[PDB]
Amino acid sequence: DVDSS
Amino acid sequence: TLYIEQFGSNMNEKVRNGKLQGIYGRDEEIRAIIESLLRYNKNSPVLVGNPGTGKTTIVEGLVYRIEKGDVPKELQGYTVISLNFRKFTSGTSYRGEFETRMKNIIKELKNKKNKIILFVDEIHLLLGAGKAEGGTDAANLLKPVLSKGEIKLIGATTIAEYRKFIESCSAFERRFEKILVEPPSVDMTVKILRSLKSKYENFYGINITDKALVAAAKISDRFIKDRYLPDKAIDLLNKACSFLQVQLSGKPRIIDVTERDIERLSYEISTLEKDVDKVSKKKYNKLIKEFEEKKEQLKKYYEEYVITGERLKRKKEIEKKLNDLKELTQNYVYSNKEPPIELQNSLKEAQQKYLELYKETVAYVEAKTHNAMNVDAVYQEHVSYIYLRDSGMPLGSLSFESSKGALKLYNSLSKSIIGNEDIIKSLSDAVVKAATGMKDPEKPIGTFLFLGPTGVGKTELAKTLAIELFNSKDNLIRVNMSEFTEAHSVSKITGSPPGYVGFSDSGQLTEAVREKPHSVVLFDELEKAHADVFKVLLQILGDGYINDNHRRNIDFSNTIIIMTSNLGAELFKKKLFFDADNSGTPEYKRVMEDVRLSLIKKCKKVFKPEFVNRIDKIGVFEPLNKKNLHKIVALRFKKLEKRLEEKNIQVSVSEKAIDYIIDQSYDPELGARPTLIFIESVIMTKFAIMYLKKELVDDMDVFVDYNSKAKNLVINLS
Amino acid sequence: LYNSLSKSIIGNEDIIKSLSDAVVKAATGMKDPEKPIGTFLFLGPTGVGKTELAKTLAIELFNSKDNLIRVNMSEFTEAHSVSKITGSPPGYVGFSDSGQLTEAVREKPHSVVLFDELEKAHADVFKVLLQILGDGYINDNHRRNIDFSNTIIIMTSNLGAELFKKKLFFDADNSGTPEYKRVMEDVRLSLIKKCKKVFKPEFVNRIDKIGVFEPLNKKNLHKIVALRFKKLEKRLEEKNIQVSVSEKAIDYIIDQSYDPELGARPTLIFIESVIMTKFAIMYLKKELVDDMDVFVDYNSKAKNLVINLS
Amino acid sequence: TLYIEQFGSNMNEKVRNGKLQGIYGRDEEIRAIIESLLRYNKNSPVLVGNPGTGKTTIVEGLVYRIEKGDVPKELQGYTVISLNFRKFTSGTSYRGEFETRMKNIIKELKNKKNKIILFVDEIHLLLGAGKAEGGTDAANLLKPVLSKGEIKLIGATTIAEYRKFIESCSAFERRFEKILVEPPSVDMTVKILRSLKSKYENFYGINITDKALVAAAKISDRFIKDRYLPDKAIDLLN
Ligand SMILES: Nc1ncnc2c1ncn2[C@@H]1O[C@H](COP(=O)(O)OP(=O)(O)OP(O)(O)=S)[C@@H](O)[C@H]1O
Ligand SMILES: Nc1ncnc2c1ncn2[C@@H]1O[C@H](COP(=O)(O)OP(=O)(O)OP(O)(O)=S)[C@@H](O)[C@H]1O
Ligand SMILES: Nc1ncnc2c1ncn2[C@@H]1O[C@H](COP(=O)(O)OP(=O)(O)OP(O)(O)=S)[C@@H](O)[C@H]1O
Ligand SMILES: Nc1ncnc2c1ncn2[C@@H]1O[C@H](COP(=O)(O)OP(=O)(O)OP(O)(O)=S)[C@@H](O)[C@H]1O
Repeated sequence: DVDSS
Repeated sequence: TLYIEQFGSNMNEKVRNGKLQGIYGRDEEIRAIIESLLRYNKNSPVLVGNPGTGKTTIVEGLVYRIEKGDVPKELQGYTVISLNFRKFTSGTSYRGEFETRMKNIIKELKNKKNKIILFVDEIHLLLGAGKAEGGTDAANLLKPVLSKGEIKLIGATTIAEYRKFIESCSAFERRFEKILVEPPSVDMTVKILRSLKSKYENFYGINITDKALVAAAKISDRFIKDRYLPDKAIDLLNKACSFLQVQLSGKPRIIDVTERDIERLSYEISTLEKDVDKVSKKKYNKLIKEFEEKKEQLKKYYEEYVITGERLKRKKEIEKKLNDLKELTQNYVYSNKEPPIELQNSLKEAQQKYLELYKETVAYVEAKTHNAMNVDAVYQEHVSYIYLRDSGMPLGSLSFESSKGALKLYNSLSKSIIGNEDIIKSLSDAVVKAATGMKDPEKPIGTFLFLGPTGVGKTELAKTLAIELFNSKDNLIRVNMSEFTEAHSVSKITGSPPGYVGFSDSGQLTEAVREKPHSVVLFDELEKAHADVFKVLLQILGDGYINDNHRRNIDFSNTIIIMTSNLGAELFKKKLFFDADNSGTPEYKRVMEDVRLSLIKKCKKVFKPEFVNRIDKIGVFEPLNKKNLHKIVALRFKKLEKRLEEKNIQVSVSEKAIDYIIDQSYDPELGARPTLIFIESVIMTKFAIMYLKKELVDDMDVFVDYNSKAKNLVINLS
Repeated sequence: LYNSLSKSIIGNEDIIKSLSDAVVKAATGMKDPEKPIGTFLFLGPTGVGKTELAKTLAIELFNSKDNLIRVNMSEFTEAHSVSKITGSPPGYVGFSDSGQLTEAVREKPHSVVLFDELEKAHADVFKVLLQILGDGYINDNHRRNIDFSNTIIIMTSNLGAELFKKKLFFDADNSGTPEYKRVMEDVRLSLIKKCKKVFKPEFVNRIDKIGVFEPLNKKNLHKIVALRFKKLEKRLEEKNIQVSVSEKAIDYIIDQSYDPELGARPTLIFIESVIMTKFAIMYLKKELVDDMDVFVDYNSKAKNLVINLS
Repeated sequence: TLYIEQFGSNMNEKVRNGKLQGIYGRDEEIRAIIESLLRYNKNSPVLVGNPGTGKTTIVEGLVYRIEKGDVPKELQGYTVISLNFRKFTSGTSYRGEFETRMKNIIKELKNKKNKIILFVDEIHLLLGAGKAEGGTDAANLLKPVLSKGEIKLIGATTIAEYRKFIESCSAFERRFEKILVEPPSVDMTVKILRSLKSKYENFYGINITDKALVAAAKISDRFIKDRYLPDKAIDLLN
């Protein structure tokens, strides 16, 4: 789960 | 005056001027020359011996006994001349000139009124001299007249020069008598160094403790094999006295290194700051913190230079006044009184004040190990410093911080190596034998055997050890023992015997040990190796004295011998060890010790029983539990940051995300490898494919965390 | 020599009675003119003192450890390792020196020649060895004659140790009676019959005395441990730390780590890995003055303790 | 003005000319030579080590410290001479010329009023020089002197040349002192390459990013095993 946060 | 006197040099005049004053007694060797000089027939001894054993010092000592009269009177009054070839061969230009040079030399030596006994430095050079196209050799001219007794001659050659050059012309041999110069037998060499102390104390001005004199003998002789004894034992004091002059006439070494480095790190601040702000921000901010803290270390360093400077002068003040008033006040002891009041008032403080200043130095030497500031005394730590430098231990590990890092080894090993704590104590204690100096000589330190199933980290203990004990990957002299399946591959160890290809190089394993005598030697898999290779190593475990193609002794002292080998793949039970290891029981303690006793019995069958007793500690590594493997995976992510320093991508992981990596690929039958295959072939791909497509900027931190709901890993990017 | 060797090693007095008697021929000069003084062939289990008989002869007959010529036979397992002894024949690399062994014997013509691990060699090195034991007449590369007269030749090999009648005489012989001693003659004869089949029976013709070492008894090994502590100050003489040990603590070292099959190398490691390491880690932290009187004593409470005095 | 300057090239004139300008010296290495250059007997260190690991760099770094003055006050003003084996073979016209050639060299070395110190490029050589049919072994001409401290001398060879030739004599070897040069342990080589930017920037007009420098080292480290390290990182940058 790629999350840019 | 005489015709030979301008050739070479007159050795007798230099004794009169004091250039060659004094020799230690080698009286059985010296009187053997005097008797050979008094013989009826030949009167030409040759000092055959090893190159370092002082063959010329016998003759340099023999001239001192002539002029001072310690000879029988039949040899009284002769003068001794050396003959260098720098002056001897200058007249060989014209065709009939060198024989006239030889003719007048014989005409003076045959004279009895001309009392000269001749000396040459190395006779094997003299054979090939004066060989013109119409002219004979200088040795062949001497052969009819050296048999005649009137020409007195003394010479010295080394053994390897005497067997190659004199023995090629056997007729030239019989004119000469051997007198064997012998190696000086270490317990006599201690008396040689004590004889030479006042000569060094005048040239160097530095006090030399007798602790260093024994350390200049036993450490020099027993630990280094070439350059026979007095060329070793005198050499370290020749370096000990030279080492302290630079720290006294100049600054001490620590201040000298730090002042050069801060000037260099300030130059690197000029390189990074002018560049554009980027990835180099992290290294620039690293170097600014390094620049200040090393500069603040100076402020306590100069304090130590002044305080030990005050300690040195205050000891030097009492050596000028009361030390001389103790000794010179020896006059009128007989009746004008030697022990009344005030004669002892100052003698009383000479034991109180001087020994207190002495103990402040000795406590400072053990604290600041090899680089004590403002110390006029040579110590064992100074002699070991020179030994450790020329033997080749790298400059920032384990000996320059003497007796301080050996305690911190077991704490440092655990981070690098979590599991299997019992074997690591034995690796720590073996270095404790090394760092203290207390060990068996001619026995290699720490001949460990590492048994176990695959992937429990048997070679890890060894890869991390060279990084830990030496801070250098190159000191891990790994040899692939799995290469030695053939019986005839034994010659890769010791090399090829003479008369075969590759004799000029030595053995491929042994040539590295001459380069690196302080090294942790590997043997990767003794499980898969032929039994004839075991015959050769058998030597290296009981003694350090394995021999080469040239039979040069090799120092496997100060060499930790780690031997990983398997002896498994059956016999380590599939259901009583692999699957049951998670449940922490004392039932471990009758199953691990049970299976170990068969493994030592297995070494009696596959290896030899001579390995069973010579190996110091047969460690058997436990198969990996969850709690240890939870931190072994955590290590990989610490190692993953090192692969990503060039790209500035820090990687971090939550402990729940570690557990899902464990639960998908936990096989104790392998252990620690399929977890890394699950890391490097699955998790590492999106560390990789998210860079090709632009999901990873070069400054992005990653925090892997298990969702524990949606069941898939999440990648936290900032 | 017979009293000096018994103080230095606690070995079989039978081998020493033969070894010291061969040396008597050297001083009298009545000996074999072209045969070496006292050829031997030592045998026994691993770990017992087959080499240190030949090592203390450098210490007693010559008082010089370098005068021993320790030829490590284990590097001669390849068949073409003959050329280290006699050297390379002319026309090849390494013809300048006479050889790795023969240059050493010419340098010191009075030496105890040591062949550790005679078994671990190819049969070709055995062929040259028949010349050395029968005559001095080995020849060099340049055909220089050598004299192995005035040189004791001592070879040791590990053969036996499976034939040597295992645990019956290892584990059960804790005391030497005539009842146990009758086994050793029956094993020694089978060792000689084993020596015929591997070591090419004509070797037995040259060898003057085939000694066989017995495995170490607890009363036998008790004296050896006392010798190690006398040698323990020899590495501490530069540090001046005297280390005396009471006899009951020596009994605790033996009873915890006695392995009669291994020749009590585990007793020696148990010294170096336990009581020496505690001497070593106590020197790191500041508990040891360079002058400390040290007296190891066992307090009979399942604990050894190290008594220290300044 | 020296006779030896005709045959050995003078290292000391290069630092005054600016042929070498600032050396990243190895601080614990260079001072061992200075401690060997003052000695009661030997006075002859040799830099045993590796083909690409900076042997000259230490002695070029030594002259940079002598000419400016960082050495102790005894060694100040000493002249260092790099010998040229192309100029030793110019003699030997028929016979005896090389002994005139040798004796004039050693006489200036005996004078302490002369500040001269030899630097042999490779003592791998000197064994074949001057050996004619009547030859008398140029290296063995040095043997009666080197035991005394009359000749200050520095050497620098590889380990393979040290084993194949220097140990063959076994009496020529004992006067020299092995000063083991070590490969510079990557973290220092980044500090090397950052000290080499200012010369490389001006010689090319090309800026070098510091991210390429750690990339120039780390690709050179593991990925090429032979040709020891300072040859690799300097060339792959260059
Ligand atoms: N008994 C001794 N007394 C004083 N100095 C000694 C003694 N033995 C050795 N030396 C010193 O150690 C060196 C021994 O010199 P030598 O072995 O004769 O070497 P050499 O003079 O070059 O002749 P070579 O090289 O052996 S052929 C000299 O520097 C001596 O000062
Ligand atoms: N105790 C441990 N500490 C740190 N890393 C470990 C440990 N055990 C295993 N590893 C890791 O798992 C791998 C172990 O490699 P090794 O097992 O030493 O190679 P190897 O020793 O030849 O394996 P075997 O047992 O001979 S098949 C490496 O990736 C290590 O980083
Ligand atoms: N009879 C004995 N007298 C004195 N010391 C002994 C005796 N037997 C064994 N030792 C000691 O135990 C060790 C014996 O070393 P050695 O066995 O001679 O070496 P080695 O002979 O090559 O061994 P093997 O049998 O060939 S594996 C040394 O530490 C000796 O001091
Ligand atoms: N620490 C350093 N400081 C400055 N320059 C260096 C350093 N290390 C290496 N170099 C450079 O890299 C080159 C390496 O030189 P060396 O390794 O000494 O080769 P060499 O001078 O030809 O002697 P050889 O071939 O190794 S016997 C030199 O020309 C230096 O300019």
